[PDB]
Amino acid sequence: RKIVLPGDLLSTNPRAAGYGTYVEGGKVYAKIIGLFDQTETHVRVIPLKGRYTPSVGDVVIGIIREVAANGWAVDIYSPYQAFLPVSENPEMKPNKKPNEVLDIGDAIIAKVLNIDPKMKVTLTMKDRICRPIRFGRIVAINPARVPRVIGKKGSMIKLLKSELDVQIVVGQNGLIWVNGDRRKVSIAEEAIYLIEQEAHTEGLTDRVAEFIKRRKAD
Amino acid sequence: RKIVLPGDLLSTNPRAAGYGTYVEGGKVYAKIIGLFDQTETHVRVIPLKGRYTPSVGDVVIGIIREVAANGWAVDIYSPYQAFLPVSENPEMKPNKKPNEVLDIGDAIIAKVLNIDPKMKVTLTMKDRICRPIRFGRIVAINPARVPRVIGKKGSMIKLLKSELDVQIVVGQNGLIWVNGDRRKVSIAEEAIYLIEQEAHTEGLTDRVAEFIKRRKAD
Amino acid sequence: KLIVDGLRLDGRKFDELRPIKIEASVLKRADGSCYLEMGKNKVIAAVFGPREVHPRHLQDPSKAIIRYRYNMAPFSVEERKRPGPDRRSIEISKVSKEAFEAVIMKELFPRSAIDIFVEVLQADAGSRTACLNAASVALVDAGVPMKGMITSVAVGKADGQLVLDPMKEEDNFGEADMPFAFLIRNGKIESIALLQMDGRMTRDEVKQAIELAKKGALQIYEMQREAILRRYIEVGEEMDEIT
Amino acid sequence: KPEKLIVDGLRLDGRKFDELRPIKIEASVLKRADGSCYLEMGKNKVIAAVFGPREVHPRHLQDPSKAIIRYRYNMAPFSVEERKRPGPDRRSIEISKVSKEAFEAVIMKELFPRSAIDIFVEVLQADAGSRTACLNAASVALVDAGVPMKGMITSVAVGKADGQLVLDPMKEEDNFGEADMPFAFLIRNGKIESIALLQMDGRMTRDEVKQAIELAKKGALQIYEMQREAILRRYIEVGEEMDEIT
Amino acid sequence: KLIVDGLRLDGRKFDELRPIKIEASVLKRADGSCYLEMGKNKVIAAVFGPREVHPRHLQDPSKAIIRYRYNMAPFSVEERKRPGPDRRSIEISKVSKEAFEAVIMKELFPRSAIDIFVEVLQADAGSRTACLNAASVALVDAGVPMKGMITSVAVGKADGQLVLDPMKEEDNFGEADMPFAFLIRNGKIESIALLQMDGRMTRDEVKQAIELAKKGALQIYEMQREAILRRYIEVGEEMDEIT
Amino acid sequence: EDILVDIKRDYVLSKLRDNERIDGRGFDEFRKVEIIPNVIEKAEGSALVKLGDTQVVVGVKMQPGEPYPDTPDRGVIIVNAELVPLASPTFEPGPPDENSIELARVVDRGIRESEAVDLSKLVIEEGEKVWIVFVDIHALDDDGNLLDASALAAIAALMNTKVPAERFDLGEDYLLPVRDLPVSVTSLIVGNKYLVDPSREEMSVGDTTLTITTDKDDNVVAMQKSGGYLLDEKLFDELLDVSINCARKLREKFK
Amino acid sequence: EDILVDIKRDYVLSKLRDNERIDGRGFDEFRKVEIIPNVIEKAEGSALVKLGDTQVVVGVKMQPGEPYPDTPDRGVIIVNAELVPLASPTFEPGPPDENSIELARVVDRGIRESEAVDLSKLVIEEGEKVWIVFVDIHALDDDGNLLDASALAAIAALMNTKVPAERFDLGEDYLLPVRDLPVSVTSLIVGNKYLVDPSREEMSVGDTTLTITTDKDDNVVAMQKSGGYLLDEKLFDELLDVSINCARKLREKFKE
Amino acid sequence: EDILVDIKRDYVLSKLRDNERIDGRGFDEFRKVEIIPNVIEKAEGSALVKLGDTQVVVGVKMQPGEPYPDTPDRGVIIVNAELVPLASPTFEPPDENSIELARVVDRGIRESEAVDLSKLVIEEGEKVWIVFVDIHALDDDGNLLDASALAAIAALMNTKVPAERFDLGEDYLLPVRDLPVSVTSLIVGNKYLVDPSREEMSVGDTTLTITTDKDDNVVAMQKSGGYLLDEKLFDELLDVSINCARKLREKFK
Repeated sequence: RKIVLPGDLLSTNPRAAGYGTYVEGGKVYAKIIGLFDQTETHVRVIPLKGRYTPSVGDVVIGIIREVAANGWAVDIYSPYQAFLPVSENPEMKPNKKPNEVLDIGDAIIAKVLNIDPKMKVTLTMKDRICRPIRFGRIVAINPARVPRVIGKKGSMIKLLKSELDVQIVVGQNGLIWVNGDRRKVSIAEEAIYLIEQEAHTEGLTDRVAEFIKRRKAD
Repeated sequence: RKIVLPGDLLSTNPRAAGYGTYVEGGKVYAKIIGLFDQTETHVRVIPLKGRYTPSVGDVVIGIIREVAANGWAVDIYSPYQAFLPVSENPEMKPNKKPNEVLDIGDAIIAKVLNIDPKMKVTLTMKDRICRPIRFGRIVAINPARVPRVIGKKGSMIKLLKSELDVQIVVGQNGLIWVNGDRRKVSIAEEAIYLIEQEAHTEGLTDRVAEFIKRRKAD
Repeated sequence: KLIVDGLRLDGRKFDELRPIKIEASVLKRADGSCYLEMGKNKVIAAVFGPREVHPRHLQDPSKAIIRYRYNMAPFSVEERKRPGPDRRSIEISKVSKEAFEAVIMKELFPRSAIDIFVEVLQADAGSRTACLNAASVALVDAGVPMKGMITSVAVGKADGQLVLDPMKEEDNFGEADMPFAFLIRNGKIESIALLQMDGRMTRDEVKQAIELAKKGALQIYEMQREAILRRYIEVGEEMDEIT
Repeated sequence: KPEKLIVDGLRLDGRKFDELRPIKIEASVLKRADGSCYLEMGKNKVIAAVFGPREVHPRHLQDPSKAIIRYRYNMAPFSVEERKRPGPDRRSIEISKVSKEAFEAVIMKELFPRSAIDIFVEVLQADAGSRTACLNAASVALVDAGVPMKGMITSVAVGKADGQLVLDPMKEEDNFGEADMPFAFLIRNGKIESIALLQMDGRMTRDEVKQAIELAKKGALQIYEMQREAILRRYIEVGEEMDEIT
Repeated sequence: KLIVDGLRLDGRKFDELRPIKIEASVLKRADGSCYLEMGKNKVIAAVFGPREVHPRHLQDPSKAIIRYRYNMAPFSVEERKRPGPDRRSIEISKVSKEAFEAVIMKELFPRSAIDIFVEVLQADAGSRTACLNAASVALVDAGVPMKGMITSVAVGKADGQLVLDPMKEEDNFGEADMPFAFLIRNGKIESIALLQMDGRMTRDEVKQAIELAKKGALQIYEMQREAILRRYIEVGEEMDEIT
Repeated sequence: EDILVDIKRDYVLSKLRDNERIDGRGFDEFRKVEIIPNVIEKAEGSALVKLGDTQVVVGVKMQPGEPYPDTPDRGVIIVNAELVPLASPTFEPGPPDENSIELARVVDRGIRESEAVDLSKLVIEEGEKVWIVFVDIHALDDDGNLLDASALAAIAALMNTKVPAERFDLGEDYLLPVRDLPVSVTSLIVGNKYLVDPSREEMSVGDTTLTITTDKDDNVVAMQKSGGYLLDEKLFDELLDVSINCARKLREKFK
Repeated sequence: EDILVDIKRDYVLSKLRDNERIDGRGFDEFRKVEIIPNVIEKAEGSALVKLGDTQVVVGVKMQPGEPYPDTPDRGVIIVNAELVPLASPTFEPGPPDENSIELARVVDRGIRESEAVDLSKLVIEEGEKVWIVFVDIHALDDDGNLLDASALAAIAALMNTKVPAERFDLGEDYLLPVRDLPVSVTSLIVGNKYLVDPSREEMSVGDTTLTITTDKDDNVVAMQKSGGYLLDEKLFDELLDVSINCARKLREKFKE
Repeated sequence: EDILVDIKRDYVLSKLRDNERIDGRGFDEFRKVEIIPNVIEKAEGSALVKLGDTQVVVGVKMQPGEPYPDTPDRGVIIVNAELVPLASPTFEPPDENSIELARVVDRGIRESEAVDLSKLVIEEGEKVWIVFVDIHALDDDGNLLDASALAAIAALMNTKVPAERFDLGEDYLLPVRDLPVSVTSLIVGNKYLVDPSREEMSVGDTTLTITTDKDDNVVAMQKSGGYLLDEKLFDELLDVSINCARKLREKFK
């Protein structure tokens, strides 16, 4: 699968155009560096770098920035602002005041519900994986490095979830949540940071297992 | 009772640390200049200087600064901000709006209901003494000078109230409300200010008597 | 005499660029970066992707604002320069800022800012031009949406003959200096993003200059591609494997 | 220009190696400030003012979890032999920075969120150590202003003249010595608790540095009783008034 | 000698103004404007009606704030002037601004700002005075509410004798210069809005100076009325026809 | 932020689609020009120019001074501009902005690159004294295209400058010898269309322009593209010639 | 203290209605004045003056320099003020305000227009070296009327200045030749009433003042109206005389 | 970023508690150092220094000029820094920090007398050599101070006096007699982290710098940040610092 650069003519039919591309004069062009992704239904460009641009359905871990009676302003770690409406947090029973369920500084994992034209992002917690982070730990790594900690078919997180018997929810924005035996949760942190700095991803899956190995020793 | 300075050792038992002190290394030290009061419940330091720092139960005189539905924002003249909710103003009725009860400029007399972790002070007017001021006059003295104006065991304001047949309410923040017959209020006013500037206070109460007379005669 | 027997001082032909070297992703704390050498020019560009513009009054509600800063190190000139902007620095920053405003897809980031910092460590003729080429690579390197790439070079005029990428002696004694910047899409010159000119030229020499310029721009364009791809072959493969 | 700064065991101004210069301290001298102090240290004449926790206004510098501390050292144009152009200079800004940090380590800013404590110190007449003198003054003003502090801050410098370490150096020892090292400690119940300020310029050995600290610690305690006396003396009356009322 | 044979250098008597020419409304993009010539002074005033003050912290919640700026073009003096404000421009701006603060009903426009700009294209003695008279007309032309008109003129003291509207020679070699500005309603001096004095005067000379100044002010006042009325005949008629 | 811009912007774009300018003039026609020299008697040189309802004054001041350490054989010309807040409600009161600085640089490039003033002819002492020419541009009314109005005004002011020799006891006064006549033509570029000599209202569309400066023999001597937009090479080819033709017509007013 | 000013502003106004002043002084009497020379030994001249509870320090420094190409037969006097944050919470900790500039200028006009220093006696070398006198004002406590307090400190400091000739090898040190005593009298104007030497609390009514400076022979050498208000010509006529008188009593203090 | 630095901050603190650094370094070891001279041919002297991923370039420009009235027999050395916004989005387009960074560098060079200024005189009270040392941050990943100090002395050592250019004779090396080296440590409680990284710094800007000369004498010291320094810790870090400087001093042989 070939690499393309902004300005590169990708396709001749604009109705197939998706992420990372743009249309002008009946032609489709790439607007970001990345892998060319063309199928029968679409023509896209898979990103390699940049900051987190959210898309409908993404799981994300956020920090409540501001409180309101209609909801909360949540920080996604992206140039796009987000807000969780009171109507979308099932843990808040009517009689409760918004500042009794979630307050400034608290952590939560939600889902990208909707992205309006003005670029606002509406968050929701009405889902299985979603939940308030009352306990555990948070890890933050570059978003462009997220697909690497998850790996091919989830092979990386699996190694981590399994080999350390810890709970892990990787947010697309680069914020990750880990829970379990404190001794084991720390090893997870260490390994995720190594994976993030890793300059050469040759047999990274194997080196990580060898790290969690020696690391479990002490 | 001697004067202690910040950093002075007051007690070895930290279960006794009271107002104006702090615990470090399992010991109690004074943090402000003041009178060391030794009792058998606390090891406090009565302050002698500084800006006003409210405490639950204080009767303070504030001024309306901002208007809203949830309540009123009031300046009590201190580094701590204060708010008067609608839920705590007896005169408040569901009929008319809050705007028609108190405007961005009125003077009230209230009690400090609660001061939370963020140093946000919550006021209340649901008290026998509380009432919106719309009569008399307001005098303002330095808060560190209010214990002199009240005098020993209330000695002082009792002397003022009686010899001048005047109504007086000393706020802790330093704002005092005086009411009565124009001419008598003016003399009480004058006396309070002169009491605030007094250089030597040994025999101040009798001296204020000869003043209440000389001004009541001539 | 600048031109002697079809040759310029440095020794090259009228239609030849000076030696160029380009390197992407060289700074760790920047969202995007590029080191670039264009003759005796040594420049380094960094970019800090769509971020929160804190001085709230300069916050656009419908698109991102673009800030570009051109700056010379006090040691990049023959004679030590006092640090700080000058009227020249401010004008270069402005025209460069506009070159990317025309190419960046600012509508994608309301209330945010994209700051572009460019420093010339050692100067010679065309640093302005060296810097634009480095900024373009740095912007791609940070992953900010653009309509295409921006390539820049200048045309001069010595002994009455148009020359590509003029050197110092040529800019100091020639009859004209004309820096250009083009938007390039899929190996073709689309339109111009920057055009400035000081000198004395005929209507006919200006058109020729655009042609000479376009020829040099495409050459630099292939070096920009090679620099980027070279630097990205590995992550591309990794992503391809994972995805 | 000077030869032999330490002649016959004595310095040019006549004192021994371990003695401070004459000192005068006055608390509560300004009316408009929340706290203030007048302090003389040698030819030094400095004045400190403190503006109690006040509401910081440009809400972009306002910290939401604690008070921010501001300190500004400034020399009056007439404080030095040659008239000094009014305005901050690189060294003024640095002294102000190092001094601010010195108090951030002692003031309990956690008690005044969104507020600011401004400390302004002006040197009306300069001599060596004007920077140490200001801190000593600043400490008293803060106390006098009622701001909560872990303890008191006392400062003094140690110089090195003709191989000899000297307390509170004078202009000559500073302008022709081999080292100048200003210190500042947090003192509690008459005990040097820890270091708050430390800077050195010159040439010293690992062994001389350690000797400077002990030299500095002795002078510091001396200056610390002068700070107490100045304070107590000033407050004896009001203290008694409060004990009679309270 | 300054005053020889009862007459002054420029040839006028002690109680006479220099030539004056006023033109109301001369700027198209201003809210109000005025071109004023007083002696060798060529100054122009522009006012920008109650607008929103933007650096939000300067915004006064119960009334309009007034901002005045006196400025001299670098080519208005004998020796080219380095552009920008100096200490006396700052004081002239402050004092002039206080004069209008006492006449404009700024209480009608809370949170708003009324900006008055005055530029001296050619400077002579009394420019301070010329600008005030110009600004006063621009304020009326801008349609902002006022208690009345403000008129200004200065009184110098040459050879121990008081003179109205001193010229440069009298300012540079006299014994005193005293600028005034009064509020004038129905052709009557109501009170003083600006007062400043430099020199050496006797308690009686001061008292007479006020008298001399009031005389010149009414004269300048009628010129201010002529200028404005002349200019408004047309729109006035237009409006009288519609209404 | 907005006042009447979008409404006026929508209107200007609306009529553009019909290939008309709101004032009805052609895409290659300037507004009426008035050049009035000698207006600031206290200046060595001076001129006021009216380009439509747009107005600007330029003052030329001269005083001997020392030359730069690289051109002792050359006099000095310093051009600066003040887009005073009195010219328009948008002009901020303070130091020069990016716009003030850029308008001055262009005015400065056409005079210098066309060598309208022989700087070698302004030396008094090889490496000690030479004449210093200050060209100060002062905006009075901004109704569009202050740049061109300034360029015309600047050169008109130089052409009427009188060297103050006698004032410095350096000889007898004389006219600044001007050998060329730079003129600049600024156009607003809206898409694939251009508008010569844009107005304040037309500018509501955006600050996207192209300025070309010519000398008396019709040679290009200075060019400057401004604003964040893309310039079609074919529009440039057309505007270049149109610009050279417009500069030629304007150069006639100086007769 | 948005209203805290209004609280005492009301008191001041309250008693103004009854035609009395807050601390009991008369509408034409200054608070107790105190002048103290030689407080900054390192300076060539200085003086500290306490006016009521207000305090100011002025220091004078001299050094030879080049004269103004226009006045090669005279010395140079420069006046500057630093209304430093030290004096009050309203004093912004930055460069010269619009108020420091005006204060220094008034003080400068009084000294310059009354010819208090014989500048012609400070020439060292016609057109080359001349003495340059720096007068720097420094507020310490702002309790109202820093201006008058400053004017007094300024001459008091000049009267204690010693030309430092020895230091610059130009001979023996000597008294700076002072030949007059400028004195300023500031009054707070409220409606048709004036308060001479207003205090910080009285200033609460507004910043509407009038300043008059006189010389030793009682002539007016400088006047400044400040604040945005209209001045009644009558009040001004009465005030003019009251100020000249007050100025004379203060000038007495200079006979030591 | 408040939390993002808080997240990492908590990570660093969390590991400090267990007595370990996040990159496995010992509490007294510097990251890898690379010193490359002559990177700016147009300068009289220059040096690029890499301390881990931290990068800095120092340029030395020399030219004749008039000396300080109080010292007509000594050349002049002026040090300045540009902690430009590249490689640290916290830098804004001089900081209160650039000043202190340049100041510390300056002090080391001046106190150790690394440059015999007396030998740069050209004419007693007129012409003297002015040496401009300009620091330029390229990539900030912690401790730009120590990296800048290494780059500064290195550039001076590669400095070549441009005598010919100014017709004052043959060119020659700048006289350098000493080797200032500073060592900065992060201080958290009663623990110290020598040569802190951008991440470790997230804990707070509370440091302590010490500079020594070739003979191991202390020539400058600078305590920074709002914290309290324990005397025992200071007495231990004193020796630790002098030892680290000595090892780094070996990279110059």
